[PDB]
Amino acid sequence: SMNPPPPETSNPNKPKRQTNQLQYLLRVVLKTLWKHQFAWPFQQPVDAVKLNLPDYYKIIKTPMDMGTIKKRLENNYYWNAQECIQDFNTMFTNCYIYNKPGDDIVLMAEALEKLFLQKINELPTEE
Ligand SMILES: C#CCCC1(CCC(=O)Nc2cccn3c(C)nnc23)NN1
Repeated sequence: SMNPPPPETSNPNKPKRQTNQLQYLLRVVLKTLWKHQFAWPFQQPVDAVKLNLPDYYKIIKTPMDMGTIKKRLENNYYWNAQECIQDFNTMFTNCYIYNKPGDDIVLMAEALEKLFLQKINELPTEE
């Protein structure tokens, strides 16, 4: 069994910003979801080998996880908040696409997504 390379967290060619909206996505959004009791399945790339999900990367072609998002935020990978919000939505979408409706992992994604939507609802004004 084989995992793909993880998503990019470092690219010196990619233009970067440090903004109050991106600061909010780290200090409020990422940290709120990261500390949650249901965070653990989403804190690193899906290990399709260890989790015995040999079809995972057959079905999921845009993998994303909060480990990757955390690295991207800490290493100022993003230009704008929209890129980071897209990474969260990709992570949730992948979970719903791959998994059987009603499975524990789907309920865990739903709990994290509820808090995500509450925090993004009050994304601060650009300085
Ligand atoms: C018996 C048995 C297998 C249990 C199972 C397989 C799918 C699975 O494990 N999915 C995931 C496990 C960890 C993290 N995941 C993310 C993120 N998305 N999906 C999963 N849940 N029905």
